[PDB]
Amino acid sequence: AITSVDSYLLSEIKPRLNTVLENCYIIDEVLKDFDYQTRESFKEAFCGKNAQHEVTVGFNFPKFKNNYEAHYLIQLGQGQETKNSLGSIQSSYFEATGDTLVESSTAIREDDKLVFTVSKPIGELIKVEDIEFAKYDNLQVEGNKVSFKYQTNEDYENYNANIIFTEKKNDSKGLVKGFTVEEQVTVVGLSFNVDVARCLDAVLKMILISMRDSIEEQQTFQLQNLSFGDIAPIIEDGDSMIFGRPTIIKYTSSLDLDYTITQDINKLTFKERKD
Amino acid sequence: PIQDAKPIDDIVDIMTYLKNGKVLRVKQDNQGDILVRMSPGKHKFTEVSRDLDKESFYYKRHWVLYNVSVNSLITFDVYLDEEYSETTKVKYPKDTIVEYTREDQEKDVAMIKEILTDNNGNYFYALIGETMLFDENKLNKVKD
Amino acid sequence: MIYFVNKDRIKKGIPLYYDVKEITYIATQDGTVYEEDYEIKNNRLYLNE
Amino acid sequence: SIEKKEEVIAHNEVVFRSLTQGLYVKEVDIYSDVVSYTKDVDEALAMPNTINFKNSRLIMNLDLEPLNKIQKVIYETHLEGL
Amino acid sequence: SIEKKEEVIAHNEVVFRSLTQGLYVKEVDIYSDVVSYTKDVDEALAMPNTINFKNSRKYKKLIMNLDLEPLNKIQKVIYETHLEGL
Amino acid sequence: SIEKKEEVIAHNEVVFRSLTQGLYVKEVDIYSDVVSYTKDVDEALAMPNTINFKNSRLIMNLDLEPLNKIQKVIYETHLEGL
Amino acid sequence: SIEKKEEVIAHNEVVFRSLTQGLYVKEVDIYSDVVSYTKDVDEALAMPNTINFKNSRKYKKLIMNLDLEPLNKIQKVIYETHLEGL
Amino acid sequence: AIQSQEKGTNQLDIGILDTGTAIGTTQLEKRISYRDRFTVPEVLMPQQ
Amino acid sequence: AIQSQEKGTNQLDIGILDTGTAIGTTQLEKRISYRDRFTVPEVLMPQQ
Amino acid sequence: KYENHTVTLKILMTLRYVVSDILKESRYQYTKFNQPKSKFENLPQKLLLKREDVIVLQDPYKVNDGIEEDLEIQ
Repeated sequence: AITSVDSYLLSEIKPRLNTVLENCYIIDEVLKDFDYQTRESFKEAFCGKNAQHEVTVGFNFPKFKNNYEAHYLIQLGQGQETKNSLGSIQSSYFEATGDTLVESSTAIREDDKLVFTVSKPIGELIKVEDIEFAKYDNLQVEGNKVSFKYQTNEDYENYNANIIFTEKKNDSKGLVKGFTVEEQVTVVGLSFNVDVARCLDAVLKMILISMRDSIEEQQTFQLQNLSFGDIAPIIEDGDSMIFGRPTIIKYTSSLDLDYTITQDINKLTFKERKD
Repeated sequence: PIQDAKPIDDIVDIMTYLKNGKVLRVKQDNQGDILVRMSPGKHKFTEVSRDLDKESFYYKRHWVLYNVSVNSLITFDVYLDEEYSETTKVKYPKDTIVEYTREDQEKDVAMIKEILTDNNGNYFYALIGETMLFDENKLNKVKD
Repeated sequence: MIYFVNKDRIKKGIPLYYDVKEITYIATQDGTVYEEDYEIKNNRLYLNE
Repeated sequence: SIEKKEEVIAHNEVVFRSLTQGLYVKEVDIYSDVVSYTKDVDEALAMPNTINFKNSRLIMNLDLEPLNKIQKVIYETHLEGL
Repeated sequence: SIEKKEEVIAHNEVVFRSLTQGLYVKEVDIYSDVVSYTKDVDEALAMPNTINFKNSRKYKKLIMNLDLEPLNKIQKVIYETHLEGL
Repeated sequence: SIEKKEEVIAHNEVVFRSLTQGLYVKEVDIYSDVVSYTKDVDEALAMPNTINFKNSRLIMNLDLEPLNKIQKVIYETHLEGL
Repeated sequence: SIEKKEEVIAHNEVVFRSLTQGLYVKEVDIYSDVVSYTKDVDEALAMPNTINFKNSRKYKKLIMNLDLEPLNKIQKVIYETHLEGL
Repeated sequence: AIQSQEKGTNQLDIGILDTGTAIGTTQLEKRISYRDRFTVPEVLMPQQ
Repeated sequence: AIQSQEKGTNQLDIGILDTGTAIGTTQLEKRISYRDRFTVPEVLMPQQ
Repeated sequence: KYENHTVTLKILMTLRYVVSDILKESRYQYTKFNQPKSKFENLPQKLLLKREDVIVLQDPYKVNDGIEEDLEIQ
């Protein structure tokens, strides 16, 4: 599962950034340090659902024009290998497993059990929110649903819960081969007005923090290391310069591959020496 | 007989069909077939599409403007697109030059204009400047 | 120029980079567009659903 | 036709609506009395529709229409013949 | 009482079924002629059919084949909100 | 003429072919019943042609022609006179 | 019953035999005249004769020599598939 | 009208590459756009 | 026709090397290709 | 016959250009002589072109006219 860090940044940034700019209360917390003049002018421009101006994000070397009033620019950056493992082995699995998901569900009333239903086959369960199923509950999984017994849990026919689970594909057990990669990626905000750039960079730092709690970040992209450059004129051949402070993001992740095993031993016969 | 082709003779009819908005199909010589159309809406102008296949859930026709000339319309063959049959499976199409032997066993060149068939697929040809029918074997294609 | 439409830009109206005097050609995946579906006010573009 | 379908209930919750204005509850005070109202049906203040929650505190205010709310999300596939 | 209904399309691709065999294609050769068949919609050969991919070229020799029956496969998610009084 | 030659048998295996379609087996289900068929002779599902394997499971399906398959690879050299 | 037959060429080179001695050349001098002989095809002097190397120059004075008998040596591998019923 | 038709060739690690340059003069009332395209059927160019 | 026949010589670590340059003017209807080759038997060049 | 071989060719191709930059873009004149009134006209632009070698597209599909070339009339 080769990880495209650049795609992950875009997937996380685009929704979360829109949400942050949507409300004003969060922005005030973010821009608490800045002076009144810069803070409100930025808020007057981009903040709120009724903002006429809008921010954009894209990758480098596009053949079209970007909104140079305010824009996030990304470029892939360097990559390095840091740590290996014996035989390049990472893990062994009895089931072909995909991504790890979080889903919300409501308990359903069966005869002997209360069951939750999920959009896909459960495979490996990880956690149901704030439930410590005892052995007498007899927690078990079946297809796309998870079940626990009804008795002495009868108040919970309407229980509303979140579920963390994995996507199951096949029963073909296999090994993992791969290593760890230390990758760096560059991000920069652009504007023809320096004050906007500083506000824009500060907004970015917050959502990077929020990404530390994300499922993908916690499981796949770990050990953030942020580095900020000096504010510089990106462009000078024009009616006015473009100013932007580049930032560098570092990640640790695994470049993994699945190796499938077919040599399943089932029979075992003992024969003594003829002598 | 087979009615795979229904060519339009009068350009006035073509314009009338265009006013009705029905799509046309215009043949070209040693070049791809084309479709023609009149634009909808306030402004009326001719549009063209290089997509021949039928509109479908997996296939959508692409239309663009063009300054089409009447000279192509008046000269080239034109058809209603939906009524057109893709091919007529015969050895020598219409307007194809062949060499044939006349009734007195003297050889002359001719071009073909006929479509007749039995219910088994046996085809016959009548030559320009001729009356009786000629078989697939009797005719011989004239090389360019 | 090229712009991408979303559920929000459709209501607000597209903010154009350049200015405008008149339009020449419009197209999308569905093909061209006609005057009955798009309008421009104060250098921003509105489109139907 | 339908080749495969499944229905799963994401949430079951109780929502509070004012009887006079009809605006739903957005924010509340120290004792869950309303301080802000909103027209949004979904952004409205909501709590799980479970018996234990009721015993754990509808109770607090009079201009109060305690409404139940349920969410259905459906996964389906079709094979549309030609 | 249905309050809000939203419909969303997850995937949209084309699947080909053989009229006689009734199987779905899974693989093709260099000439794009069938190499294999499968009786599973989830494993069948697919041509992407989102808006950007329309009017393809990779499967012309496949589509023209009369024995094959193209099928438009669509996957959807719909959200239905309810209110049930007191 | 031939100056040196040797024949070695790379593989000996049993392959499964459908009696009706004539397509060979490509993939199978949990109990080795067929799910996919392929025209390829060599890509076809195959297993070693050994007695122990037979006792370890031809057994499973009826539209089934269990065929034997053998591969010969030959190394040879020639001195072609003038 | 032979089902599929494929023929592959591993090497193709030229080996020279002396008509009288019957030995194969193994070495030559500055003038390309013979320095040594060997009675082993695997150790004999060789001129590459794959397609790119045809029409060489290195052994003109050798080829013209009447006492020498050029021989075209070719090494092959062939794959033969069989079916033997039930 | 066209002038100074030039076939500049760069020999590189990636291979050989052609970066030609030329100067054109147009008619009246024609507005050209960046990355427009022209093609001259009459003129033929050799390649290997 | 040929003009500005030049014998540019570079003295290097590898040795001495000749990088000459010249400009040619051709006849009508002749299309020349990159890395084509010309040779002038009449003209002789000295070397050591 | 040429299953495993290297084929080499010499070829002729049609000339093609694309616009990289516009030089001396707009030139103007208020033409008034022998006119009902003043008129504005755009004089020729100059274009800086580059050849298409790294990416190549086929020649455009031009709509043909049925008129026969070199036609004699009477």
